[PDB]
Amino acid sequence: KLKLDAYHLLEASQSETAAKSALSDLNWFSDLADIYSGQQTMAEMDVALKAQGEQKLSYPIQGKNI
Amino acid sequence: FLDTFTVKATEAQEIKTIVDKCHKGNTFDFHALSDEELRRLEQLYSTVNNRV
Repeated sequence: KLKLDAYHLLEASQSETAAKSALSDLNWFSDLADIYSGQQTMAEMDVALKAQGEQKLSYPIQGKNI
Repeated sequence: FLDTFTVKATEAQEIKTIVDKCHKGNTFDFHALSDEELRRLEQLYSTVNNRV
């Protein structure tokens, strides 16, 4: 096993298409992107619950308010 | 001047008497009870607030 690890490192050094890292297929960047977008949207739409109380308005209307 | 920096009473009256109160009374609850012209009411919103 030790010899094989050495040999693998050596042939990776000799080859050009060698992996830039000894890590396996990473597949958890999608979930990170999804939760980021989710938190962003959840903040954006937990804002406008507070910023749109909208008690009443005062519209100027011709003939009455003027 | 006032027609350009204020809303017109005809535009008001139209929806006030034909659109809004025909939905419901005591609170004017919701809006599924309406025709497609709700979209026109929305357009009216985007005129009124964007002139006022």
